[PDB]
Order: sequence, then C-alpha cells, then structure tokens
Amino acid sequence: DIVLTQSPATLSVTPGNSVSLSCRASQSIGNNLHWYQQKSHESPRLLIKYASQSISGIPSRFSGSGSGTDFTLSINSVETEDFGMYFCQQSNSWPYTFGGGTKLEIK
Amino acid sequence: DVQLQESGPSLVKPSQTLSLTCSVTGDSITSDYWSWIRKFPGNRLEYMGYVSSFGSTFYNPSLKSRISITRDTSKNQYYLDLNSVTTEDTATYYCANWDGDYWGQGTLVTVSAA
Amino acid sequence: KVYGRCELAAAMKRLGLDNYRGYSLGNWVCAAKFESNFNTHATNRNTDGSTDYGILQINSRWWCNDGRTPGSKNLCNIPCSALLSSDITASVNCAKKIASGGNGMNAWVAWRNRCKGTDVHAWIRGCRL
Repeated sequence: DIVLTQSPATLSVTPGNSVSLSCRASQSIGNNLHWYQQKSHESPRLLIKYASQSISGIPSRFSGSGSGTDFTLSINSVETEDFGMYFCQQSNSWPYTFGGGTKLEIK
Repeated sequence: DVQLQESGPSLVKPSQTLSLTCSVTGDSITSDYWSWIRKFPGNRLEYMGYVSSFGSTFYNPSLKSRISITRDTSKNQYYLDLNSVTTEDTATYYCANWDGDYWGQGTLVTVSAA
Repeated sequence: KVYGRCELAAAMKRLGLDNYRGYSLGNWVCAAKFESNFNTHATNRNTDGSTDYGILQINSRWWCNDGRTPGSKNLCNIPCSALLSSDITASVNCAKKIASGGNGMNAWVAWRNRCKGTDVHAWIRGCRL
C-alpha cells in the first residue's frame, strides 16, 4: 500500500502569515494527491484535487503543488478560520490512503 | 445541493455487526460512486471502500474480510456492514462521494462491551 | 487538436496516468490511438442517442451530460463539451473515474480489443519520459 506522511505534525503561524504544508508518498502517485481541511465538529472539505487543481468555492489562498512523491499545500496569509486539521489522500493506488494530518494552530 | 447523512446505532459490541446507512439527497445514487471513510482517535483516517455506478465494490484489504457495502437505489440509500467488530473499530464514520466533494457529517460509533 | 504520440504521452504523464491504478502509461496512449486517433474533436453518435466524445471517446449515456442523451447518468459530473478541449485535463480526470469502475480499462472497447494483453510499452517507446 502507499503510505502518506505529512510534516510537520503541528504547524503554528500568526494570522496574516503564509504557510506551506508537506505531504509525501512512499512511492510515486503521479498527480493523484488530494487535499482536505477539517475543522472542529465538521467533516472534511475538498480544497484541492489532483495535486494542483482548484475546487469550486475554495478561497484562492489555497494552492497545491508538486508531483511524484513530493507535495505541498500552500495557504497565502492564513486566516483565523483556516486553523484546523489538513489531510492529504492518494488515489493512484488501491487502497486509497490518507496522511496523518498537520494541525494549523496559532502562535 | 447534494447532502449525505449517516444513521445507525452508536453502540456496538465485539463480534457484533456495526451497521450504518447513508441517505443521499440531491442526486440519484446510481449517478455517482459512493464511499465509506472512518476516523479513529489518533486523527487517523482510513478509507474503507467504495461502490461504483452499477454496484461494483472496492474494499480495503485492511478490513479483515468483514465488510460489505450494499445499496437500495429506490431509497437513495447505501449501507456499510462490518462483521465481527472489536474496540479497535471505535471510530467516527462518514459516507461521502468518491470525488470527495461531499461528505456526511459523520457519526461516532463506539465498540467496547458495550 | 490532433496530438502527436509522445506529446500525448507527455501530457498523460504530467497528469498522473502512468501506473494509475496499475495501468502503465502505454495503456492510455494505446486506448486514445484506437479510440480517436489522438484527436480531441472526435465525436461518434450511437443508435441509443448517445455520443462518444473526445480523445478517449467518452460516452454521454453514463459519463457526461450533453443535453440530448436519454437517461444521462453524467458520472464525471461534466458537460460533454468539456471533453473536447485541446487541453486533455477533463478527459483525463474522467478517464480515471472510469478506470476506477469495476471494469477498469476494459470500459474502453478499443482498449480491450487491441491494447489489453499486448506490449503496451510500445506506445511510449521513442518518448523521453
């Protein structure tokens, strides 16, 4: 199975500042990496499709990039409502697998 | 819009089957691919499986063979059946569409005796 | 747009099809060759009122909405016209959903007839990938 590993585990940033989260795959997954954010008492919301493809209604400060095994989710000037859990998930290989998440807290 | 919603019991005992339904709003279930995902306490998501347009199923090998995902098209429902459960099966269960655009809100189902 | 072989190969590689769900890149370059000869404007109407569209000839009964096909499922949740792009992203994204169906790539007649069971690597040799 493919294994996804995200770093760091917890990320602390001050509002208005810029961040970059990493998802890495054990072996290549092409561009078949999707990104999810998940707040308290809410289910996941799809932020970015296939590494870098934008999703209807997601705020443009969400950007995704990379390919192969190395992937990044960028948030441009994060906002108070942006704090929460972020997950990456692969679809190139069955079974589909999720990262262990990164926690986007305040400094 | 599209809206999904899980229901079923919230207590399960070991060796008993945990059963959930996912009721779909805003489309025909026969018009998409539908999935079951669970979250354990360590913020750990696991993809359980999905069902395609004509009922073809994909199960995660990690499920000890104990899974089935069926559906009732007339009811715009699909179901999760998970045989021989343990405390390890304690999780927050979500249905969602295969593209990940829409998820149920999630439902906590605990296993433990009770 | 009519794509060249390696050009199409390169696009499919960047867009994640090499070994997607275990199918090597040659599989998709092979399917497109025989589905549409690598042409994004390929269309084909069928007795059942449906139409195949694009470089992978995706059918409007099940996979896309064209406004005129009885009992459209629209499984890729897209207008069939989007599959007619010079840019193959929408075609690729939908083909991955089709390949994720029970049938895998056998969904494509052409692929089960002339790509399945052969040296699909042939379709990308000559290409630097």
